[PDB]
Amino acid sequence: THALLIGNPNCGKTTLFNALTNANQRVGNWPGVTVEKKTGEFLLGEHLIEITDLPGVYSLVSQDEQIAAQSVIDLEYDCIINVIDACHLERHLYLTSQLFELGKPVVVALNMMDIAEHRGISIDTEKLESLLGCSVIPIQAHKNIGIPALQQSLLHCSQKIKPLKLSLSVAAQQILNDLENQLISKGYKNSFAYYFSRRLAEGDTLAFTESLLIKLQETEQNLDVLLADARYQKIHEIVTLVQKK
Repeated sequence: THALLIGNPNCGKTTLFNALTNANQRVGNWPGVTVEKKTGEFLLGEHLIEITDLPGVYSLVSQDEQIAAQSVIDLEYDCIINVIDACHLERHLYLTSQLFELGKPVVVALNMMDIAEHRGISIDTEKLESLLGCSVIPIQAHKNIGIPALQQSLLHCSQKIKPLKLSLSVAAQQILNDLENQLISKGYKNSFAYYFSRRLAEGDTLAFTESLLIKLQETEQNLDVLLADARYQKIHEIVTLVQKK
């Protein structure tokens, strides 16, 4: 069973990678580019788990930032391990909310709990999980704390997640729902149409994609700005419920 590992840069993503895969890991190039790909695997009982590390990115919309953007559509994977840094929850969940729009299983690895605590940051894990609708597994990858539970949660990471409920203008919701339907008629599968619409809305470039993009500009609405805000408000609201100081 195949797990992509995703997060923002500098979140201990590599350390978690090392913690999970140990010496059973290797480096090559991503296909036809210079960026190095790291892959590895671990046994979890009789179960094999393969893991592909993605280069960190704030947002799915810069050669590295590009690889991650296309791998979550290009690759065949069964679930995502979204690594979050507890100390920068609000930023790090921007990516998370975007990932939930893939309709693929996600488990959150809530890393740096020790640094979080040292900085007087307290996170209600049960509440974050209740809000986000996926396992949220507190860890300290650098110290191997939490790894076994995150491993355990991998075996039961087969349910897909709901996009977060975002509040957009009626004008704006209208445009995203036209865009989604245009895509379905085109022949796209539902999961992908929902996801690909949001990316377009944000102004993602990655012949048919360039026609739609000018069409979104001609509505003179700045969808990108609007969608970023609605994503931000829901996320700010989740942070204010779960995190103090």
